[PDB]
Amino acid sequence: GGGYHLFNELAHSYDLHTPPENFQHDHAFVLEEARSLGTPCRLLDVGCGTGALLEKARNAGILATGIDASPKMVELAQARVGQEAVTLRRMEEIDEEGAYDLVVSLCWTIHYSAGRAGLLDVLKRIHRALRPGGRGIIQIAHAAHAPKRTLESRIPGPNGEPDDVVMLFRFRPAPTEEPSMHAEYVYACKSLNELLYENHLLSMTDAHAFAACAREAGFAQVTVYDSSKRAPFSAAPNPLVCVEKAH
Ligand SMILES: Nc1ncnc2c1ncn2[C@@H]1O[C@H](CSCC[C@H](N)C(=O)O)[C@@H](O)[C@H]1O
Repeated sequence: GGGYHLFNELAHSYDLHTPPENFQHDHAFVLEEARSLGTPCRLLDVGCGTGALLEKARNAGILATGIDASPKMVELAQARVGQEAVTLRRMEEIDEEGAYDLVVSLCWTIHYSAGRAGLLDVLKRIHRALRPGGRGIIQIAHAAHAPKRTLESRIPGPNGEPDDVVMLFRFRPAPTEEPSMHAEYVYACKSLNELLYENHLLSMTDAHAFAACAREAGFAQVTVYDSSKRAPFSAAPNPLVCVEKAH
């Protein structure tokens, strides 16, 4: 999961190519949910990347900690929020028992689980890691709503060279038994003579299939929002799944 080059050599570049509004709205949603859980709030960010959300959460008074399977992400996150709040650790290793009030997994981290069996294992570990009444926020990929185009992002190079850096990206459902998606990334920095291609296999990229899996993992309540706006799921390619553990 954390071994893909996108999250290692290109970890900092991953951040630069993520639209700012995407970060601001989803992070605000998380902080809103933390408030609705009371004070203090113990939060685990599963796949925290460079730790932007952990910073916002900790600045808001949340007892936020994170895990990521990428060594380069952990290093970047620890530089932002210190060493004790971030751990190199796979979501498949989660073994806490009731330690958190809110578990968050944004930006499709959960689909790096190995198939449905892997997803169910991780969701059950997340379920066990939450207190009774605790909640989870999982951002998923609904592959059937993926853009039907190869997308492109251009940004200036290390010394301001215009369009020196390009990413092309393609998301398509795979013809598999279980709903899954091939997420293809191409990275190029022309001035530095860098060219990377990489094909991420993402498992259970279907909002209805994911919700049913969340139920099977033990969550009493499961809600799918179209976005941080909290509208009902309709056409979003990256809806938000909110789950609650029974009392
Ligand atoms: N099995 C796994 N366990 C923990 N983290 C994983 C993982 N597989 C992939 N990841 C991590 O999940 C991230 C997916 S992209 C991260 C962006 C996301 N918006 C965020 O919260 O930061 C990467 O940092 C990658 O290293």
